[PDB]
Amino acid sequence: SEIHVRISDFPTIYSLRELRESNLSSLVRVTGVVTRRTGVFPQLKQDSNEEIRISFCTNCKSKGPFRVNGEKTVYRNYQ
Amino acid sequence: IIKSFKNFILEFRLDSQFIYRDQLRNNILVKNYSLTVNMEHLIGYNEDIYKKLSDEPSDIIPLFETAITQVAKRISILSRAQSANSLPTFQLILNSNANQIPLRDLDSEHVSKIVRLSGIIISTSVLSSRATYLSIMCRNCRHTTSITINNFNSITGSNIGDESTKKNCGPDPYIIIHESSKFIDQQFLKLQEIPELVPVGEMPRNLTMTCDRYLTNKVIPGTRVTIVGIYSIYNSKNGSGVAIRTPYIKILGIQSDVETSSIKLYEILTNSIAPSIFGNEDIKKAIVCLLMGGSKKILPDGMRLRGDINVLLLGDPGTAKSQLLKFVEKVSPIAVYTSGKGSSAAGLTASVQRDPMTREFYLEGGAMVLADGGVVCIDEFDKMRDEDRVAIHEAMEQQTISIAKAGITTVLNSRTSVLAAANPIYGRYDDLKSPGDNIDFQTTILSRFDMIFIVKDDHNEERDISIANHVINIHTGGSEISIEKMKRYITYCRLKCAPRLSPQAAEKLSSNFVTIRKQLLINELESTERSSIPITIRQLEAIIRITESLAKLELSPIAQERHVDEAIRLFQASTMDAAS
Amino acid sequence: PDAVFGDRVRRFQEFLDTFTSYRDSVRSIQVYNSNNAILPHRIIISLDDLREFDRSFWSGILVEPAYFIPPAEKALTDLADSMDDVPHHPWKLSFKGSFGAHALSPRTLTAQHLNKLVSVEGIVTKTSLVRPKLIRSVHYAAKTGRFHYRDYTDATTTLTTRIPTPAIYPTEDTEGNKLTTEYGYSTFIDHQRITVQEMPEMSIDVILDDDLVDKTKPGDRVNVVGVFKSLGAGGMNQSNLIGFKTLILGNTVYPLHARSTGVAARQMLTDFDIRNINKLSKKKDIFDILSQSLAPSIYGHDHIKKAILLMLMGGVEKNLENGSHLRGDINILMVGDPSTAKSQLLRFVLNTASLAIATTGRGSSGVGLTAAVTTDRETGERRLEAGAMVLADRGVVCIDEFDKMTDVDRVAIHEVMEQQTVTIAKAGIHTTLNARCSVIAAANPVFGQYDVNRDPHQNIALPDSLLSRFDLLFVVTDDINEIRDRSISEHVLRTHRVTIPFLRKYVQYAKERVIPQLTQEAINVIVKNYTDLRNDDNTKKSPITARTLETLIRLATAHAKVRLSKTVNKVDAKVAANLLRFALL
Amino acid sequence: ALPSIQLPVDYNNLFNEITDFLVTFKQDKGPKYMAMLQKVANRELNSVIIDLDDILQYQNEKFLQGDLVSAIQQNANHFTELFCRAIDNNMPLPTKEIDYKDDVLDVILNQRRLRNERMLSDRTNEIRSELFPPNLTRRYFLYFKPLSQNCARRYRKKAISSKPLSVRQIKGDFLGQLITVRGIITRVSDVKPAVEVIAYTCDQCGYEVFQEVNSRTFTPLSECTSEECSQNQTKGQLFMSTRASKFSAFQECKIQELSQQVPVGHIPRSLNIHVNGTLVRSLSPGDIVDVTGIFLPAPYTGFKALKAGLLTETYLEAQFVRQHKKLTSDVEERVMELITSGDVYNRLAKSIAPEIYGNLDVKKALLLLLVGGVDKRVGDGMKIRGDINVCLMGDPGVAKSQLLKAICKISPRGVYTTGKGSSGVGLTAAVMKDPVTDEMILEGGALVLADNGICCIDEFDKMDESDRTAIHEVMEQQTISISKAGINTTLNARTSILAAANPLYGRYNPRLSPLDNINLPAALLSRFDILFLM
Ligand SMILES: Nc1ncnc2c1ncn2[C@@H]1O[C@H](COP(=O)(O)OP(=O)(O)OP(O)(O)=S)[C@@H](O)[C@H]1O
Repeated sequence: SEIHVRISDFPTIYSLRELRESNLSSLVRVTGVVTRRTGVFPQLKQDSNEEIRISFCTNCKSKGPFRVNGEKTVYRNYQ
Repeated sequence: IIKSFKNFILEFRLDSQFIYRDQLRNNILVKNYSLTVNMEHLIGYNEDIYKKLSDEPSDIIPLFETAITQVAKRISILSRAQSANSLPTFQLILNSNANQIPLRDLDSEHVSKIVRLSGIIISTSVLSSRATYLSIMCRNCRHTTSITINNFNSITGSNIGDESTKKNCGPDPYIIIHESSKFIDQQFLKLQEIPELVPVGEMPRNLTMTCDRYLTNKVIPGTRVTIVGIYSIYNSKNGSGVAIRTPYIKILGIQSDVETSSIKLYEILTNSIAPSIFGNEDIKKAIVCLLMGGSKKILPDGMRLRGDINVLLLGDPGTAKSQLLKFVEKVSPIAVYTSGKGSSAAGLTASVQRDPMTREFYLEGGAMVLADGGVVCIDEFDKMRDEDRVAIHEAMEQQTISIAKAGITTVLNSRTSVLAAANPIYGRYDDLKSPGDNIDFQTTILSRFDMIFIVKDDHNEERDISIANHVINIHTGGSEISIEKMKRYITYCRLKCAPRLSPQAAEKLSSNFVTIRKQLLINELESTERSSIPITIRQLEAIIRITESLAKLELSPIAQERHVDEAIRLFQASTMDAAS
Repeated sequence: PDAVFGDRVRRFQEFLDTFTSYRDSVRSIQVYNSNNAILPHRIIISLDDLREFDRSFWSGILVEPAYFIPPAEKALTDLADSMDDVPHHPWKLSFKGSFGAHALSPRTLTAQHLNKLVSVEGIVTKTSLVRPKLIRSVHYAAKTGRFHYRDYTDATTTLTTRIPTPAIYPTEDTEGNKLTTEYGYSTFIDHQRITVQEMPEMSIDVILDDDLVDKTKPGDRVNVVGVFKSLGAGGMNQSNLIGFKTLILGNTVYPLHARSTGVAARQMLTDFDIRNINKLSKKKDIFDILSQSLAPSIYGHDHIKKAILLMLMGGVEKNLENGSHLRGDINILMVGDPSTAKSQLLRFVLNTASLAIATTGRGSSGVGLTAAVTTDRETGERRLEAGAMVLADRGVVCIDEFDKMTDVDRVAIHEVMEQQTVTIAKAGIHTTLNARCSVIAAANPVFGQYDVNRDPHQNIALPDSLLSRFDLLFVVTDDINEIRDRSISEHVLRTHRVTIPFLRKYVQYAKERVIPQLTQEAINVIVKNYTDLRNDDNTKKSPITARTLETLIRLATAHAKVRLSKTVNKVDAKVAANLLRFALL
Repeated sequence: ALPSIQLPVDYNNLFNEITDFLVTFKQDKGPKYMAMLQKVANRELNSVIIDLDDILQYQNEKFLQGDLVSAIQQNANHFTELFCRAIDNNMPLPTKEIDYKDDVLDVILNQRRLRNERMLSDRTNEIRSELFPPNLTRRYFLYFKPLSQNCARRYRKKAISSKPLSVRQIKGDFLGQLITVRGIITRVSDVKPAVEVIAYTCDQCGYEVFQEVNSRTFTPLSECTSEECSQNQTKGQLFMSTRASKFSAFQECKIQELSQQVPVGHIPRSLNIHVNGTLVRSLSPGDIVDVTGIFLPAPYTGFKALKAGLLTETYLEAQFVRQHKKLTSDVEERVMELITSGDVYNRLAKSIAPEIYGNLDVKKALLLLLVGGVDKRVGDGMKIRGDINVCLMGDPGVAKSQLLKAICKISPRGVYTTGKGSSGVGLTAAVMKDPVTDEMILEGGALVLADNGICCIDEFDKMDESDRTAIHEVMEQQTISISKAGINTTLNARTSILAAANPLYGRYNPRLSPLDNINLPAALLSRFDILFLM
């Protein structure tokens, strides 16, 4: 369906004890140990993936709550 | 095409007779609504709609239903007027014995495809229902409509379950009445491919299944069954069950003998039960009679004659439980792969599971449900928790297991010998203490147990010298009447058999026990170091029943002396060894 | 209206008018109701005579009850409000007394029978509260009267669909003034959709309407017949797509078989069966062949076979006026080789005889042999857990592996037996549950097989009362010579290759046909016999407890019931005292 | 459909019946109606209990000169409507003098009424040239006492009203009938003020609006309908005022069965009761009491989902209470028969255990126990238990368990158990700190169940003497104090204890003295009164 690339190696070896806001959204290579893991998630990812932003998409929007489903939505393999 | 097909189903007549009309008329009155019509008829009587059915059976088998119930009318209502209003319609049971396609098909091209599919089922026979003709009255327009879901026999178990909400003053004007709307409770079963099959494809294979009126508990283990392949779908989950391609099916479920629908060889077995295995003639005879089955009798008495109740075959790895389990499984229908405390996705006493197929607690079929036919093999046997010892003991005492938990109280039937083994504690402590002692020693657990054993594989003296080479081993490094054929002889002895034991060898066994007790009542003057001369009275009848099975090996209605005397000698060697 | 309802009305009118006896019975109970200045008027009817008269009515009833029954309701309402004009009452039918023979196991009542008359037999456990739900409502317009009636036509009504539209509460309807309600005048029909469970000896909600309120106790396999229909809301229009509710109606309640044991036995007799039983009983010798009828694998200890058949007879348990019903049933303890003695002697009562819930002691206690107060998260409410034995009624429960009892169990045996019923005063509740069942116990020798060798002092580690509290105590032999083991071998081989079961129809027969209440001569015998007992064998163990004499009645009195003799013979008493000498020696 | 099915019941005819049904009566000598309406208008009373005896007497007088019960057997509340509204229509005003500082809520509502009356006869008159609900002027709550069987004796009628029936006996048609039921009170909450006439002041539009209290679920009504700010584009919002409105006490409780009215099968059933008006705080948990009122389910769905149905809850609207055990009737006449029949003492001593002969003496003691019936609440000091604690000793041959079945079947309220049947906390009491209202729930300790009854006990030897503390506590009768798990309170059990024990050595030890056979430490015997070793 789609291909994503992977990169070989960086010289940047920022240890977990060293990460700053300058580094965020950039590339980082870290060591460590997998403490614990989960299973596959069908993550959510006019509220596309908000479920907290509903302006006037409700019939009883004053106080009567409208309920959205959590399905029919795109699912990304997510561990 | 409707009239031609209505007539052609009236003409459907396999090489027997017009049985599907007379037997129909004579079967509706009590139970058999729609006779199982084996589908060797369509391949010759109408090849055009045969291809149409092999291409699009979705909207055609409802025409099968309509024409078969219409001729059922034309006959049974005529006989009613000759003998004594609506005659509720039927859901026919159609499949063939040829053109086999197991679950080797999984692709999306199989929307509306019927194939003569065989395959095993494990569990999840959950029950639900869908309507046949849907009655929906409108409240905001007063519009009553009896619109069917557009079929009764090929319903999902292409029908989408919406109801076209009309003029929207109210959130749901069209409302369902389920009294006037007729429905059918159809059980949502599951489908797996036979694992004992030479043809294998698409290793991940799984589909749903439906049991409409009497389709439940009609397939038994080890039979070559003929069910419907696959049906269209109200699309399943997508990123239920497995995600990808999980359709609801419309299976009809014909089941018969493997080869049919309504429509001296032993002298080579002196060693052939063990093509490569070595010795242990007692345990190996136990294994061959385990593959046999023993005695089963229902005739008037105050019990039922049991066979091969229990064995404590605990032994070390090296015995290669791999080959034991694999050969027994290849010969047995389904080797019950019990893992200590658990039977299948639950404990020995089956545990209920809340399945989202019904979103409710259904009794997950236990290993025991699948154990009738095959010998339970308990692996991971040593780490089993003592909390359910009496549970298995009770099963051992009778056969079946009485599972009585929240919502489900049933004595689920189980009928086979046992298999108990794991790596013994303290290494080879079994040598010092009793042949038992793979698990806890307390004499109370041992009470209901019957026979204990030790296994001899080709590594005994590796404990003195060869161990050196052994670690150096890490550094520097069928010929028998086939498995299916033994299963065939076994099913043909389950059919009918009377190979009972012989009185002379019976008195010979009685002798070689009682005269032992007399020699030892005389040798009590020697004050033997044997602790307490036991009553070998259940082991004795065990030997009797094993000689009975060795006679079943030879069909003799009065046991031949060969097998009986061999078993006598070997089991006196075993019992004598135990006494030692 | 359409002509089909009128034709059905006429057919049912003719059917009921054919049997004017039932008409007059209804008229009589109804004029009694009037003179009492009422009863839900559904009539106990049998669909058998319909085949003699109704050929289309009966044809359409079973196939589609919702079509032909509501006429059998309307026409009855008319014929009865004509039969009675005096007072100012459903006038329905109850269908009780027909041969349905459907849905043997309620696990599959849905598959075969759809929209049809369905019988189901199953235990009634966790009966829900009564729901006196209103359907008929009456109201008053704040001004000028206008007393408005209302019939709550809904889907939850008895059988027919009645447009499930919310008409819960009208107010100020048809008039601008206010509508007050009027209670009491408006009826409150007993909507009690009780949870009746399945029947394992082979949890649908049955709505018992206005006359079937709590007709059976917990532990009753009720043969309830209803109309399997479906209704309700599941959410196939909103966001929730699931199916809908299926449910059986309530027409007939044939409860657990009252006089004899539960519904399962059904040991009625035919003229051939009555003649075989008579030809048997009148013969003095049959009492002995019963031993062969109870010695399939083991031989010897035929006295134990006699004990088994006696405790199968039932006893003469008598209900004393203004006092406790005396215990006339017997419970026999067995102890011997845990390997062979237990298995063999058990396998009759377990598999063959009747109503013998296998009880291992600690294990088969399950949740609890006696009872337990359980407050569940499911309804968030506390019910009882009645043990199988106390769930049992009239049976003979088998308790193997008796020496494996939990400590708290050790007291139930006193109340379930010597007080004949299990009364519990536990957390927040106190109730006297019925446990009136004979007991056959089999106890393992707590140390191997020395129960025979070791004296009974602390032998099973329970000499004080638990030994004697069981009425009779039997022990098999352990040390045998060539001859007994040889006969064992002979029989085990001749079996590994004289009606035993039929006797069941023989047993119950007696306990309902003839009863040897007592005889003064047998009294004169047994009383002096027991004086000799309590004067002579005192030095042994002093089991001379007067309770034993009670058994000396029970035993002998069941014997003559097995004998069918209207009298308790003096030599019947001889057999009794010799059975006891056997049990003692 | 929408039927209007005429039934013989009506209100306008009942209205005229009420108009004639006034104060006028003879014994009720000034009619008790008159003097009691004075008393309540002299403000020293609010509960005008209107029994059913004088009702049938007024009916008899009206009939001999020229049915009400059969009418109240379905609603009983439209009668409280008409009857009370006419007591308002016929209310003595000048009963006594009036002050301004003699009370509260009687001068204040008169101030409101008469001042808004001045303001109306002035403002609507200026325009020329709301309706104060009767509840607002109640100041009393009226109730009805069921008639004694005396009237049904002379005039048999629908006597089911005064016939005490169990809660099990409540038929689907009995819903709405004035029914007297007996049992045991439990879980009676504390007094809660519930509003009756909800007031609403605007503070901008002046008009004090008064709405009626619906089912427990109600709504604070929306923007005013007052005309002061209305008829323009403006409207001042209203809001409630506790002083302006009116409240009344409210309580709940539940009732369980006498334990001799339930079959040997099913579990006893509870039943809600909403105590209202001045009848509050006159109740308590654990008293044998005949409570009477109406039986109604109120309409309310729990999940508030779409489908309503009818989850038939219930409540016995407390119309009257009779707490028995603080007769001159046929029962007392038969009592005289008994006292005359002679030998009554030894008579009962024989008729007790009338299935067994012998051991007369122990049956004598059991008679003495079951009668009991003495006490000394010395006043300003030590109470003294006037109950009996008799114990046995013997072997199965004595059949003492049969004697116990006998007695605590013969004793009302009696209960049976064994020594090991119930653990320590099981037999004494188990308390749960209810999280909902964070209150105290007592879950049926054998003993508290045993209050005002005889506790049969078997196997008292094996009762795990660590558990002997509870019983030992019982010698100090009608006080079981428990201070654990955040709860430290007492629960009284008026009980007499009957025990059944065994010599430790089995049958008996002749070689050893008494009290060796009897392992019980003397601090237990001394609490017992009679020991019968057999
Ligand atoms: N005077 C008597 N009249 C009638 N029956 C008696 C008499 N004395 C003893 N019995 C019988 O004795 C039997 C024994 O009763 P049990 O309840 O077993 O004795 P018990 O009450 O348990 O004594 P304990 O508690 O073991 S010391 C009863 O079933 C009675 O029928």
